[PDB]
Amino acid sequence: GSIKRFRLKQRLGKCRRQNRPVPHWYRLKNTKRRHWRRTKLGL
Amino acid sequence: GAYKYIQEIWKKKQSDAMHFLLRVRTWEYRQLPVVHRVSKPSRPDKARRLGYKAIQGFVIYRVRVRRGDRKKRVKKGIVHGKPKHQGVHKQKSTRNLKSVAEGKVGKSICGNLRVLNSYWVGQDAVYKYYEVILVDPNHNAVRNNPKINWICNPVHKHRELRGLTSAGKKYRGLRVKGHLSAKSRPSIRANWKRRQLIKLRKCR
Amino acid sequence: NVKAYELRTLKKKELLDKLDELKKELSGLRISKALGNSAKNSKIHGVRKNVARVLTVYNQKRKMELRQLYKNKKFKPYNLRKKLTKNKRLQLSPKQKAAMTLRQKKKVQNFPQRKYLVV
Amino acid sequence: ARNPKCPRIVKSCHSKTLDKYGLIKYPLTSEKAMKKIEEINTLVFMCDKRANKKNIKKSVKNLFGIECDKVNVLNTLNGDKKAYVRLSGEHDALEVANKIG
Amino acid sequence: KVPPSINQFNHTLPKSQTQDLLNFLKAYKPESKTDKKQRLLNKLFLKYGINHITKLVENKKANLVVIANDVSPIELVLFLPALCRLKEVPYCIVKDKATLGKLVHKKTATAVCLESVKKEDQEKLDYFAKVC
RNA sequence: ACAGGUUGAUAUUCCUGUGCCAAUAGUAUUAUGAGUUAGAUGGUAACAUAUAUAUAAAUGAACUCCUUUACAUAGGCUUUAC
RNA sequence: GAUGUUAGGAGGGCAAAUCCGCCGAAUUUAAGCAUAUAAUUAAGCGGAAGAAAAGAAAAUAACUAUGAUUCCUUUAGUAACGGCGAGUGAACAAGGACCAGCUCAAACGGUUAAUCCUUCGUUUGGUGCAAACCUUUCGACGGAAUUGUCGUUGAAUUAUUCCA
Repeated sequence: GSIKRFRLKQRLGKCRRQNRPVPHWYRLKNTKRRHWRRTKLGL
Repeated sequence: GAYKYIQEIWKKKQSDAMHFLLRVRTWEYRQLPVVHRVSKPSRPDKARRLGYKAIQGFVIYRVRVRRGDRKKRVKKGIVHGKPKHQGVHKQKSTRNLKSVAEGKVGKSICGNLRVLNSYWVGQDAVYKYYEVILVDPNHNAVRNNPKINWICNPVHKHRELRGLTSAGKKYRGLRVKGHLSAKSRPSIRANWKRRQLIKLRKCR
Repeated sequence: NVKAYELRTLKKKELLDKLDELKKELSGLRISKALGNSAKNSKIHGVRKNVARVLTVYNQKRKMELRQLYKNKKFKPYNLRKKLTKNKRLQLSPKQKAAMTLRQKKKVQNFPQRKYLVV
Repeated sequence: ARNPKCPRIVKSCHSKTLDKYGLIKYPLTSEKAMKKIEEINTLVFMCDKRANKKNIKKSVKNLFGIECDKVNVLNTLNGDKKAYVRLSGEHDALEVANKIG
Repeated sequence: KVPPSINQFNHTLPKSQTQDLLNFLKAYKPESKTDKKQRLLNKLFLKYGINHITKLVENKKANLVVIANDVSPIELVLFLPALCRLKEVPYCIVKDKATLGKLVHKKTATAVCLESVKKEDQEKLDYFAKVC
C-alpha cells in the first residue's frame, strides 16, 4: 500500500538491506538470497 | 488451663451456647468477601495448638469454599469413552475441601506468604469456612528465631499446593502408616514406579 | 593515540574536555568519509577506540567516587549492593542459619561428640 | 506523599542519551543535495532515526554557524534520517557549505 | 434468643460502682518498664493474662477477679464467671475492655486479679468483694 | 490551503505568491476603542447595531434547560455550477 | 475494616531429565464385546530442588521376638484379585547399603515477660592493593508481645563429676 506503520516500513528496509550481495573484496581472502517477485517476504 | 476450657467448650458443639455462637459466626462469614485477613486467631485454642505462634509475621486468613461434589468437567454433559467412565454427575474429587481452601489463599492471593496450617471454624449447607494460618519469610522475626526457622528455606514454598500440609498428608494417605496404608509411603507415584521398575545387570 | 594509565590521574573536567575534543575530531573524520575522500578513512578507528578508552576511565572514576561516598550506612542504593543470584539474595545469612535454641546449645556443650580409639 | 529513605538506584556513568555530535551524522553529498545547496540555499543532513526537528535545529545552530528557518525530515528505507534544513537570510548558505564541505 | 451463659455478659456492674472499683484497683498497677529498669539498676501487684488468671482462680490464689465485658471471641472468657463461682471467688464483670488494658500498661487486657492489698485498705477490698 | 512554477526520479509537502487555522504564561509598560462620574444603544415588529493596521470589546457564578453535531426511501419540480 | 506514588521488603515469568500435587482418556487386550483390560499411563493444568519425597511408630510380629525413613538383594509371579476369562498382583521376615535424631502444643515458673523486632547508633577484631567482606558488645528511642512471647521438660534436695 501507500501507507505503512513505522515498524513495518523499517522491516521492509531491513529486508532490502539484507539482499545486498557479498562484498567483492571479501571473496579475495552467496547461498541465501531474497528475490522479490517469486519469493514473498510474507511478514 | 484457659485453652483446655475453650477446647472442651468448642468440643461439645450442639450445646446451646456454642450452637448459637456458631450460627452467629456463620452469619458474619456469609456476608464477608471470600478471602480476608482476620485480626488475631478466631479460635485461639485450635490455632495455637496447631501451627500458630503469636509474635510478628504470623497472619490469619479466613477463606470460604463451596460444598459437595465438583461434577465431571466434560463439555455439554456427555463423555465419549466407555460406559464405565460415562458417569458425569456423581464423580468425586481426590483432594479434600480443606486442602482446596488452603490453595485458594495459598496461590496468587496471599502469595508473599507460605501456608503453614489451617483449622475448621464453621459450616453451612452452601459453604464450609476455614481459617488458614500463613507466615512471612522475608521479615526478620522468622529468620532470627531458631525455632520454626525452617519455613524460611527456599524448599518450603507452596506446601499447600504440593500435599505438604496436614490436609495434604491426609489425602495422600501419609497420616496412617502400617500395613493398612501399604503402598502410599514414598509417594503413590514413586511406589508404583518402583514396583514397575525392571532391572538388569551387566552380566545379567 | 593515547593509553589508559596516563588518563587515570587526570582531573574530571579535563577528562571530559578531552572526551568532547575527541568526539569533535570523530565527527570531522565522518564528514571526510561522507565526501569523496578516501585518504584518512583508516584513522577513524583509532579515534573511536580512543573515545571508548576515555569514556571507560571517566565512568570508572565516577563509580569509585560514588562508592567512596556511600561507605557504611546499611542503605546503599540497590545497584551498589551484591549482584549475587536471586536465589542467594533471598536465602538466610549463615549466622542466622547456624543459630540454635538454648537447650540444644546446652546439650551440645555438655555432651559433644568425641574422638576415641580402641584396643 | 513521597519520601524515599535513600535513593533507589543511581546512574554512575556519563549520559547514554544521544548527544549533539552523533545526532547529526554527516552532510549529504548526493547530486540532488549539491543542487539544493546551490539553488535554494538549503542544506541536507543525515541524522539518527530517533531525532526530532527541534533537536536538529538546536544541534545545527550549536555545531555550525547556521540558523534554521524551517526543518523538514524524512525516514529513509536504509534506516537513516534525512533532514532538509532551510537556511535563514541571517547568513548565506554557500560559504557555510564551502567551509563544512 | 440468647443463651443464658452468653446472656450473663450483658449485666455489668453499674457505671458508678465500676468507676469506684477501678479507682480502688488503680494504685496496685504492676511495676512499669522504666521502674523495672530502675529497680534492677539499684541492686502487692495486680496479676493479669488469661492463662495465668485461670490458674490463680483454680488454686484459690485469686481473691477478687475483674472480667472484661466484650472480648471478640466470647469463648476465651466464657468459662470464667462459672469457674469463679464454682471455685468460690468473688468476680465482677466490668463494662470497659480498653480501660482494664490501661490499668496494666497494655492496649487491651482480658481479666485482672487481685490476690491481696495493704492492711489499711483490706476493709475496702472486703466491701468490693461483698458487692460482687 | 489554494494558485502558478520547479526535478533524472517528490510535490495541496519543495520554490514563488497569497492566505487560513490553532495555540499565544506571569508581571510591567505602551498604543486600540468601549462603559463610568455595579453591566451600551437603535427598530411599531420580525429584528438590527462595534469596519478599530484587527468588527477586538455589549458584567455575569452555582445550578438548569435546549440546540447544532445528526442522518431513511421514492417521485417529480426548480435554481446554480461544470 | 478501609485509605495512602507513606518506610522497608516479597510474589508474578522462563527452564523440566530426574522430582512433587491435581485432572484425566482412548487406541488396545479379550481372536466380538458390555465388566475387566489398556492405565491410578498419555495428553491437560499447577509447584520445587541439586537431588526432591519420606521419616522418628495410633509399626510388625505371635518369636528366644523385632524396632525412624529411603534404596538395593529378596520374599514372588507367591498370598491375593479377576466375565475367577483375558490377564493382574502385594506384605512380613531374612541378606545388605546407609545408619541420626528431634520440638511445638500440653504440664510447670508472677515480690513483677525473664521475650522479639525496625530505626539510630557505638566497639574487640581479622582478612584485602583498593573495593569490600568477615567476626564483635554495648546502649538508646520507637513499636510488637499476656486473645501468651520466653524459660523449663514433674518437683525440690544430697554427694560426686563436668561444661561454658
